[PDB]
Amino acid sequence: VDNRYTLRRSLGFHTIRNRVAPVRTPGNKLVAHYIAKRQNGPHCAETGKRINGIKCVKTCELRRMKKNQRTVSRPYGGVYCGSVVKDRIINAFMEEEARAAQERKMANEQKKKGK
Amino acid sequence: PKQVTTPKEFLALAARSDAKWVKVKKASDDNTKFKLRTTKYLYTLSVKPKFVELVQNSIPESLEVIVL
Amino acid sequence: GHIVRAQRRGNGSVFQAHTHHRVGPAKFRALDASVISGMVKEIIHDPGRGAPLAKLIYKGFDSALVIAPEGIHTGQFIKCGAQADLHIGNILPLAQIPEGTEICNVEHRPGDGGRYGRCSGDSCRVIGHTENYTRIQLPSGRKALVSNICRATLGIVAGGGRPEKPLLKAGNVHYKYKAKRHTWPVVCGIKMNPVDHRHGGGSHQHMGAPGTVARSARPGQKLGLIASRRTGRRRGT
Amino acid sequence: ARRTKKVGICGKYGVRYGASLRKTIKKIEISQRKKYPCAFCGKDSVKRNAVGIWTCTKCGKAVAGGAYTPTTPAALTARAAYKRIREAQ
Amino acid sequence: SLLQAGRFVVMLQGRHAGKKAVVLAAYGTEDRKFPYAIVMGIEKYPKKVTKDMPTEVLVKKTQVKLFVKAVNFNHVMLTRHNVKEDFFKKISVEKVVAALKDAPAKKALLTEYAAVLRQKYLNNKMAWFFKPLQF
RNA sequence: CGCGGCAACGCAUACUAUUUUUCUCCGCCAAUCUUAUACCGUUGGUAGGGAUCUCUUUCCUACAUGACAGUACUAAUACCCAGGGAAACUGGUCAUCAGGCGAACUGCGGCGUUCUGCUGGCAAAACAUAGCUGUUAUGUCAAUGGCUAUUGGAUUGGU
RNA sequence: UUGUUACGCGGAGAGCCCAACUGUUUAAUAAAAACGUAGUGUCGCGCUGUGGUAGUAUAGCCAGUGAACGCGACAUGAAUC
Repeated sequence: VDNRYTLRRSLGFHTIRNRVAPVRTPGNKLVAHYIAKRQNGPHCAETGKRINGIKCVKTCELRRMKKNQRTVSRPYGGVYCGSVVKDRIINAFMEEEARAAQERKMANEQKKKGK
Repeated sequence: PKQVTTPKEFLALAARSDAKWVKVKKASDDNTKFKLRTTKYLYTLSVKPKFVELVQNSIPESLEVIVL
Repeated sequence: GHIVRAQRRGNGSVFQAHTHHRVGPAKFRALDASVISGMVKEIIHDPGRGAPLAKLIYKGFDSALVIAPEGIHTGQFIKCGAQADLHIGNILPLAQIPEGTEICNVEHRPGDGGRYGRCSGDSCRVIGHTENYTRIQLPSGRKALVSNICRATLGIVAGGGRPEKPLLKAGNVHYKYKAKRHTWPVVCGIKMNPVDHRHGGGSHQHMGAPGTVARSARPGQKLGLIASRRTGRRRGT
Repeated sequence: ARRTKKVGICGKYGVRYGASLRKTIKKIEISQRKKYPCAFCGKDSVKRNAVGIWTCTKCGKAVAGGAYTPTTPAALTARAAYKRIREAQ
Repeated sequence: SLLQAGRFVVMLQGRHAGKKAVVLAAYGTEDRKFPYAIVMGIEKYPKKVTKDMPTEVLVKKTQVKLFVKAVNFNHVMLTRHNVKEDFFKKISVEKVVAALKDAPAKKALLTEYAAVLRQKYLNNKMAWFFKPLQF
C-alpha cells in the first residue's frame, strides 16, 4: 500500500484555512478533505460566560436557520444570561423605587411646614 | 437525501407537481426502496414485503416509474 | 565623518514608536461646563506604558481612557466635577482639593488631557493656594504655578515599584523595548572608530577630549555630558 | 522533603546572575504569584493579570494595585490622608 | 405571611421577566413539590396616545394583554403595594383551570378579564400597575 | 394573525432607524482525555496468487463507503436551573482545587460540544475472483484491544 | 569469557591567563581576550520645553497613542571585597 495523498487546492502552505484530514472514499482511495473553521458562538457581556440554547455556527449560516433557534425567549435573550438579567430587574426597580419614594418623601416632608 | 418513514407522507410528497420520477429497487433483507426524486431532495422509503404490493398502486399514475 | 547615531534618531525610519497594539491616547474627557458620575467599565493594560488605564463610561455611552490611580476597582463610580467629594478615583479642579496631598494626571492648561504625574507610582504634591494659581510640586522636585480651574485625578498612579525588581537577562530587556521603540542595544562611543563617533579611535581605548560640552555645541558635537554644572559622585546635598 | 536549603523560588535561575540579585528577586517573585484575599466576593483568589492589574477569578472583577503586590505602602498612606481630611469638616 | 392575595409582584426570571403581576392563591402539593403561588399579570402595556386620530388608533393602544402562571416564590420579587374590594376577588375567582390546560378554556378567561381589567385603566386607578419599568 | 415549562429553556413569525453587545477574533509553552487516519495487534474466515529435496493447516495481496441530511437511547465533561442545606468538614484531579455569593446528592432536569449504535446517500457505483461474447454469477464477513504516532477537538494549568 | 557484537554513542584528570554567563561579528585568510548584555554611576530637560531632522511652503516630521519609576546623552561592564 501507499496511503499518501496530495492537497487539491492550489495553496501550498499550512495556514488555519488550509488544513486537511484524510478520508476513505467509496473507491478505496485516501484523499484530502478540508476542515471548516471552528466557532466559539455567543458569549455574554458581564462575567463572560457561554449562553445556552444556541449553536455555535457561523452567524451567516445562523441566518439560514429558523428564527426560533437564533434566540432565547426572554428580555435581553441573546446578550445577557439569566442571573445578570435578574440583577438588572432588582436594581432598576429599586433605583426607580428609591427615586419614586424620594418624590413621595419631598412631597411629605414639605407638608409639615403648613400644619 | 432524506428518508421518509410513513407510507402516507410519501404519497403527499409524490403529488406536489415537483417530482419527475420514482425508482423501484430491491435491497438487503428482501426489502425495497421507493426513491422519489424532487427538485431539491431525493426522498427514500424503506418497506417490508408485506406492504410492497399496495404502495406501487398507491403511487400517482402520471409520475413515471423506473424499475431496477 | 558620518552622521552619528544621536543625529540619526531624527530622520525617523527605524526609530519610530511601535504603536500597533497600543489601545489609545490616555486623557480626560473635554471640559464642557455640576458634577458627572462615571462607571469604570474595566481596567486594562496597554503595551509600553507601565501604568494601567481605566476605561470610564459617562452614560449613549461617552467613553474616556483615563489613567488609573491605585485602589480603583471595576464598577466603581468615579465623579468628575467641582462638587464631587474626596475619594481616590474622583477628578476635581485644584480650587477644591486640600493642600499637602498626592494627586495624579494633573493638567497644565484647562481642558487639555493631563500632563504632569502620569507614570506608575508617581504623584504631584500640592504646596498651597495663591489665588488663581494653585502651586504644585512635581515628582522631580520642581515647582509649578498651575491654574485652579484645571483638573487632576486623586491619589497615586497604579503599578508602583516596577524597577524595584531587576531584569536578570538581556532577553527581558529585548521584550521591554519591543513594545516601546528601537533604541537598544547601545554600542558605546569609545568602541567605535573615529569617523562614527567623537570618542572613537586611538590605539588604546580612551576618550582623550574633555568629554563635557556646551549648549552652544552643534549637531554631531553634542555627545556625552551636556552642560554639566557638576560631575562625579553626588555626595550629600 | 524540602530540596533546596537556601534558594527557594530562584532555583530556576541556576548558578547565574550573582548571589545578591537572587536574594532580591526571591522576595518579589514570591509576592507576584501569591493568591491574595478579595474585598468584594471575599474569597482568596486574587491573582496578578498584568503589571498594575489584579484580577479576582471568582468575582469576575479587577483592581488597580502595585506592580508586584496589590497594596503599595505609599498608596495605602494616601487613603489615610484623604480619610482624616474628609472626616474633619 | 407576606404572600397574601392582595399584593403586587415583579417577575424575576422566565419569559415574562421584568413584567408586573398580582398574587391570587399563595400555597407543597403532590403535583409539584415546592412553594408556589398562582398569579395574574400583563404582557403588553397600554402606551400613551395623543388625541389626534380618534377611535381607531386608540382602541389598539387601549387593549391590554394578560397572562396566568403557577410561579415559585424565588422567581417573584415582592412589593410595597397592595390592592385596595370585590373587584380584586372577581378576577382571581377562576384561574386554575386555565393554568392547568386546554388553551380554549384558558383563552376564555384571558379574553374576559382583559375587558374587566381595562375598565380600571379607564378610571386612572392602579396607576403603578399598568405603567412599565425601564431597565 | 402567540403559545408551553416553577425554572434552566423549548416551539411557526415582520420592517426602518438609533444606540449597545456578540460572533468574525487571535501570543507562546506544558499536561491529561478522545474521534478520524495510519500502523501493530490478539480471535477466526474466503477469495486468488507465490513457495515446496525435506519442513511450514504456511506466505503475500483483498476484506471498502464521500460531501450532505436525519433522531434514538446509551455516556461523557463544561455551564446553568429546581429541590437539598453541609466540621466527626465533605466532593474531586495526572496536577493546581471547589463549596452557605449554596457543596455532596436526587431529577427518566435544561443546554452546548464531542461519542457509540442505527439508517438515508448506498450498491445501481467501485474493487476481487469465476465463465461467456459487451454482460451474467457469487463475494467484499464476524468479534475487540492498543502501553504506538500524527491530526482535529475537549478539560486545564503555567509564563 | 564473548556479548552498547554491525549501525550509532564523552578520552579523563591537575594547574595558570582573559571575558562573568545565553548571545553578536570582518559574505570571500581573523569567531577572539573584540562587540553585546544585566548590574552600577554621572549629566540635561517640566512641553511656548529638550535631543534631532527638514527646507521655502510661516511645509510639519521623529522621540510622542509620550510626561521624571519618563525621554534623551555618555562611561563602566554579573556577584563578592
